[PDB]
Amino acid sequence: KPAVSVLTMFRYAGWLDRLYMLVGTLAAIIHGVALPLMMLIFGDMTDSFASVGQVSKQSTQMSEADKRAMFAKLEEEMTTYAYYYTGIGAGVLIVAYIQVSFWCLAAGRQIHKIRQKFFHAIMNQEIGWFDVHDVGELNTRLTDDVSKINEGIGDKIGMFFQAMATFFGGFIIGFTRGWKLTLVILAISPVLGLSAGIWAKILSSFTDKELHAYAKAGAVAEEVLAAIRTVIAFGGQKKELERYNNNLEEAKRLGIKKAITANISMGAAFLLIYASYALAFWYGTSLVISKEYSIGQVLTVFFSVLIGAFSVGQASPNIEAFANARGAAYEVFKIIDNKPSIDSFSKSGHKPDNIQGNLEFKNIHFSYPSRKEVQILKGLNLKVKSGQTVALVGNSGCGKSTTVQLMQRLYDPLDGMVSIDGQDIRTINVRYLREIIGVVSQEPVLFATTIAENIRYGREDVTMDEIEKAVKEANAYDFIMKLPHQFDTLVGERGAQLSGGQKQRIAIARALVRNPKILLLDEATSALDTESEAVVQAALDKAREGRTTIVIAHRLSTVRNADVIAGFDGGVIVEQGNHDELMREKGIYFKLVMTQTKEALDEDVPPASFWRILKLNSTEWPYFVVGIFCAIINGGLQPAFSVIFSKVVGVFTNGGPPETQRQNSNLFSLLFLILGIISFITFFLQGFTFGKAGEILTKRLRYMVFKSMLRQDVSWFDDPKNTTGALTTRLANDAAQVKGATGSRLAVIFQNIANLGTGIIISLIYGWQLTLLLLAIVPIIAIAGVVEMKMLSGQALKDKKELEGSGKIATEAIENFRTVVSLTREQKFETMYAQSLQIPYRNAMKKAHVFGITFSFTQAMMYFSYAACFRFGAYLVTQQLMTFENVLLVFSAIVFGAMAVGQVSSFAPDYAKATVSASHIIRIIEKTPEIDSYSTQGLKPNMLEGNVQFSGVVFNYPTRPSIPVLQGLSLEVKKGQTLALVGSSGCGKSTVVQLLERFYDPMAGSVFLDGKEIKQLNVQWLRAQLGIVSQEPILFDCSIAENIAYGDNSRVVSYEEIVRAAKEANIHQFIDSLPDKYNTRVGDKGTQLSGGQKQRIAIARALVRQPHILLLDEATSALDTESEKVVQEALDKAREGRTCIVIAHRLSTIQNADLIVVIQNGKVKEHGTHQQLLAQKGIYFSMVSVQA
Ligand SMILES: CC(C)[C@H]1NC(=O)c2c[se]c(n2)[C@@H](C(C)C)NC(=O)c2c[se]c(n2)[C@@H](C(C)C)NC(=O)c2c[se]c1n2
Repeated sequence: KPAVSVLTMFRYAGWLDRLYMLVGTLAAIIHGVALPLMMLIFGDMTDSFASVGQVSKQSTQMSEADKRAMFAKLEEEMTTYAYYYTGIGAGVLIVAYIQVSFWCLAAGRQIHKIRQKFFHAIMNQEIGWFDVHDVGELNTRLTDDVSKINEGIGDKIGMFFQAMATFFGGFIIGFTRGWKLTLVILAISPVLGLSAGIWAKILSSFTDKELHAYAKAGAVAEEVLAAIRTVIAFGGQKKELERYNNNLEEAKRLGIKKAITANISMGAAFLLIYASYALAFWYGTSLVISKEYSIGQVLTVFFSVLIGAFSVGQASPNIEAFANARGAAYEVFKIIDNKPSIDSFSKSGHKPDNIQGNLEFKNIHFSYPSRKEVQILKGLNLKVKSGQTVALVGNSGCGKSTTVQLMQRLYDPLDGMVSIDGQDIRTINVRYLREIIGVVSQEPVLFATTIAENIRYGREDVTMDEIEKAVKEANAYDFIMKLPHQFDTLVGERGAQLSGGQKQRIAIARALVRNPKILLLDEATSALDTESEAVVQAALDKAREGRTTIVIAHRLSTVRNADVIAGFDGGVIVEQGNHDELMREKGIYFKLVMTQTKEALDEDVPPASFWRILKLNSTEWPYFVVGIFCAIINGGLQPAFSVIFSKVVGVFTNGGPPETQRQNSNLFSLLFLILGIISFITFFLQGFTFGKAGEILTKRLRYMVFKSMLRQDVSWFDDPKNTTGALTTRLANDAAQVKGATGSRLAVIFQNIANLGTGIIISLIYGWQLTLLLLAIVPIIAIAGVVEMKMLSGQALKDKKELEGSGKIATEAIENFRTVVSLTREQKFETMYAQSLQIPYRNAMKKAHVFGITFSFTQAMMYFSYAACFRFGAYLVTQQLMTFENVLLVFSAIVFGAMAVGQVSSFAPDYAKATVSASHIIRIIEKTPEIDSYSTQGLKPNMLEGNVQFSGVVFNYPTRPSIPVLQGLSLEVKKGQTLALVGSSGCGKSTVVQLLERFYDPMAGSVFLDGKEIKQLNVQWLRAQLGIVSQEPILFDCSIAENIAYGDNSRVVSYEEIVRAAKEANIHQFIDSLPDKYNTRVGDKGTQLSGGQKQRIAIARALVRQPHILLLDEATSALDTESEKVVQEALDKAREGRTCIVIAHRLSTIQNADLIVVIQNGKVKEHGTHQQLLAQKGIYFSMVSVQA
């Protein structure tokens, strides 16, 4: 993974930028050391109560002389301590504000220049750059990687400096207040980073082991869902459900262990930090009895050091974000500092005023940049006279268009030069070159705007009248005037789709507006019907007037009208001259003449479900029974801590017998380690309870889910929201993550309710007014912590949604770069981009201010809470209300308990994502279809007749109830006789075949099989005797024997049936010939096969079940040569003794059908045999008159 040097990355910072960064950092530093200072002052705070405990404990000394020496003293000390606390907080809001605000600000101002110059840089690149690069990922880079470099030069490093300042502040205050104790805790430190480092490796080892564990089930997942039509059709749903399941109980069982080890990692962590508490206090409290360190000093150094330690942990992601931001900056700066071979942005060449129009190509050697290994043009020589129209032909290779591509100077020749007049094409400016060179591509292209605007892109300073005149010059003024909104009619990608002819003509106009003296036409008529081709070529011929025109077309019809015809054989131009010369010399030209004669949309729709998801995991009560109790223990573990902590310093603040200062000390210290042991117990237990639970739940769930998917109708997979990828992804992620809402959430809610629950009881007994103040302050800060992540993500989305206005412009400007570059106007697109950017950049100032005041609002009262609680608490302890130890206890319980619930909320997966990803699962499983293939109901007679009779039956697709497909068409087919379907196109060609297979339910009307209605029969048994062959047959990545045997399920197929079904489909010859026999895998993972052979296998497939009904629907549209003959020959011998329904567009193998049905609109307007309908001179006579 690459990265830019740090200095190079802030290259686009300036005066004010460097200023903002420096001031910001300076604020970050002082914000950082604020917390350790708060710790020192905390120690200096406890050291004062320590003196008022011991005196008032032992016996009695002075009743009237204590209120003056103690009560009046502590008020006088807390009146200054309050100033210290509140002071530091009041400063903190300011310094935090400057920090976040300024960093965010400067960052934004840099990014703004970065994205723009990135866009400009992409545009500056020549097409040779676009050839070797993927425009798809480049387009995404402009949004994702610039956003990625935005994060990591802003708030993140502000919080990095703050974090490091908290580190050094903590260690400095530590060493300044305490020498020994700091070295103690730091001596404990290297066993934590050694532990967090090995346990991270263990969890990451099984994590990458899961990816390629379940992938063996995802393979048979995507394979099924992709081939689903043939699956339901061949009813292999059972064998496929099983085949899927057999790869589940080997991939998540691997995950059980990982869940376990993860929990053990967390447990070990708590064990070791609790151990550090035990040891640290065991040393410090024994250090205060020898009256070396005070009690408050122990706290000062312990807190400051621990805080400075965790500061790095909270500095780690902030420096990681800076890191990978440099990695992104590498790609972007690369493009910006890159000046291409052709610029193409500033004039450096001449601008001829003649301007003539004489073309010349002298000794052109050129090969494409993508493949330097294959040379294209070798000594290309070709001159073109003024106004003379020259055509290119020969069917050599890309060379043709390459010449055209060389002409607008897209590429530059390897050897030789392309000269216009007496000057080379490189000795002239490139902008001006392409302004005087028009071009019409093989595929037209229009930008999402108005026709008028699409024209403007050819020339900006054109009046409406000029636009009109130009439109007329392209024979486009007719249909455009017919458009509803005239010239303001929308076009392009989204809105008002046009025909290829119209779209192309508009482009002819666009080019014509430039008034070029040279006109290039690369397959302009190509990919167009014979009717539009007339008008298009008509405009073109009138556009070749007064202009020097080179033209390449696949159709030699419009070629003979040129002045010079040039032929291409290999890399050189061999035959050149008039039409008659090339006809007379019988060249390549003559030979050709004779040879040619959804992510958001998904998550939005489901409502629900409040805690019903748990009912899914409910199948295993015990794991949860142990889990909940364990969770309550691990939860009550935290309140215990804050109690025992308050008891450590309590015995050194409330005095008492000095002889009992040690006896107590060592008790509590050791007890902490005890509190550690049980903490490693709970997590070891939890990882066996919930950990297993959600995993079993996962496996099981997927099974159910997958089964559910196979139950659905075919109408559900046609639904635009359910694709094989989205379904397999739904299966791979949301099915696993459901566990989040089951065990883990119970664990969290119980650890929380135990912690804050029991903890609030304790703090309520040890304090009335103080606890009531704390249960007031803490929730208020907690609400702020929510609002913090509300206005953060909230205005994070608002910024992106106003950034799509740019994203569109960029995207359109990139995917059609090769187009715009020929119309120049790249700078016009840049200007559009900036005009789109000017609005969210203006909202970056207010943005920074907002992040500022929000962050500072949260951060400010985080110290004011200390100030309030300790002031009020001091007010308590000083007066008759007791005591200090109780103040510290209440504080610790409620506050650090409240932080504890934060950590517990952060552990488990996100409940929101869990629930929404669960709802899809519960809806998918509980989804009852119209057509059920699992039902064990149905007739199943003894009659092997098979008569198909559609009566009435009007149908329309559920996906799109617009222009119904079947308007109640009717027909009938008897046994043996085969039907034929003829029409303009599909619908309802395929629809009928699909209805017999029962893929849909017609709104009104019925379809009868034999004497019974279809809906009365068994769904599966109906498809048990229905054979089906689509246009593009698919096989399974298993094997051939299984593929053939896949036709008939719920039975042992064996060698006999397969060889018998192979020999009659005429595929047996191809099997022994290619090593080895039947064991081969198809396809893509094994030996590839041509469509012919694969389809033959697909026939031998449908033939195994001995179907009395074959459904043939546009079987072979892509089969050529003598491969289509043997296929249909193999078909003909299996069409006897079976009812068949054939659909073809060939119209040459329908002449021998028994019945031929001409379906038009939504009904049958012609029926009978071939010659019968032929003598009818209806629509069948006009449809068969195109066979010449
Ligand atoms: C250190 C920071 C990560 C962070 N710790 C936690 O957010 C946390 C989440 Se569970 C937990 N801590 C447990 C647990 C670690 C045993 N410890 C306590 O409940 C506890 C009772 Se007294 C006390 N801490 C003192 C300390 C210094 C004795 N801590 C602080 O003044 C302090 C200010 Se921020 C912060 N700590």
